[PDB]
Amino acid sequence: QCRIQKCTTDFVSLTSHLNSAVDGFDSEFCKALRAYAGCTQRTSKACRGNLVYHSAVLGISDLMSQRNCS
Amino acid sequence: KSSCKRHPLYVDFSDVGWNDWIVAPPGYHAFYCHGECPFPLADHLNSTNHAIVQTLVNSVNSKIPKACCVPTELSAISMLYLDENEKVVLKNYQDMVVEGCGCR
Repeated sequence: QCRIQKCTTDFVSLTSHLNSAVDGFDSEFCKALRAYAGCTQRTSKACRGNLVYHSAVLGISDLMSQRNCS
Repeated sequence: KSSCKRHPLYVDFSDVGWNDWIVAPPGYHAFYCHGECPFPLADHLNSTNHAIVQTLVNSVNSKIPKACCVPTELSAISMLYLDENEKVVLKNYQDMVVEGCGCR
């Protein structure tokens, strides 16, 4: 069974920090992004034909570009 | 300006980066909703009482925004994807295409 909603809810929970920037949220948000990216990559086999999953992968790597992370 | 209407939108899965998991179709006509929601509301037969209350509140106080033009009638589509065995699988994906737009 695909556990993609688990990854998103956890990410939405962790990304409850506004704004500041110190700076800042760059080291905070990219940690949350990587955690999300890792969670989605772990449930990858189970989400083979899940639309919400395939949207999450393209959504994560889009946020990874601006601002630059990894 | 232009009121709440449905607008064309062809989603090419290759441009979007989904050609790797969707076997067929190559894309689909999803459409999108866009437009002003003044009195009387678009899709007024199905529109919520809240949208009716909010567009009335907006008419008295512009600080409160008008209702918003979103898909109110959607339809599903069948797509093909490959599983671990590299075998094609059919699945119906709900609320993929817009049939009608309304104010919410």
